[PDB]
Amino acid sequence: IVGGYTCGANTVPYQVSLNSGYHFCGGSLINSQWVVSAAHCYKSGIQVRLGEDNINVVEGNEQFISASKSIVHPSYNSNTLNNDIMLIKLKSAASLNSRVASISLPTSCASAGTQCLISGWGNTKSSGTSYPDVLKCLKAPILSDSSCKSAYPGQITSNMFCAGYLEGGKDSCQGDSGGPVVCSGKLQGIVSWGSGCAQKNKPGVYTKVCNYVSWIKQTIASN
Ligand SMILES: N=C(N)c1ccc(/C=N/OCC(=O)O)cc1
Ligand SMILES: [Ca+2]
Repeated sequence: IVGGYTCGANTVPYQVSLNSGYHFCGGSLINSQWVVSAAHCYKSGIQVRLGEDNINVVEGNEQFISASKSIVHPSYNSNTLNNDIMLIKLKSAASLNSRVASISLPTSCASAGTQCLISGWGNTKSSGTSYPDVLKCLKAPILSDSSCKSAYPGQITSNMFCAGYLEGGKDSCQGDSGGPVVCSGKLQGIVSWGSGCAQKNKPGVYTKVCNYVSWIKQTIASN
């Protein structure tokens, strides 16, 4: 997260870190045994880390649970990043409490102008590299589809939306991939892509979760 703020320990209780020996992506806990992340985050050997603040220090509220299975969206295209969504099942159910909590799926899509909270342990610089150890937060509005399409001609599908600031300086970034965009207590987006980070006229692009609610529910119900 570039140009954001320190969230505060366990203030984003649905935020997970995906760990394969090191943090490589964020995700969102949607019930006691399932996480939503980005398909581009796919790999084998995932351990889901819940209740994290400092990802380099055991602080006392963590739950570390290995994934039993990952399910990449059947229509995910890694070239275009269309359908950039994946579900990860935990080998055992997380213990839910105020610091480890699921986030609701949307009942309807959110509109341009809606303020959302985007979070992750990704790069905090728009040029060069600095990875924070504690969770970073950004409040950002959803942008109009017209401004999103104008920023990225030929690249925005119906399964994507832009959020952030066309002036630049405030954005998600590498390492935030797969993490949440939450608006009015609903998971509306997944950190997916963007040209660099926090660049002028290159806002963040997010997977449009409201399009996937049926797939998520039916997948969970049978797996
Ligand atoms: N909002 C952005 N500008 C943005 C967000 C996410 C990315 C993801 N890159 O993938 C590499 C990784 O995280 O492992 C790029 C740009
Ligand atoms: Ca920790």
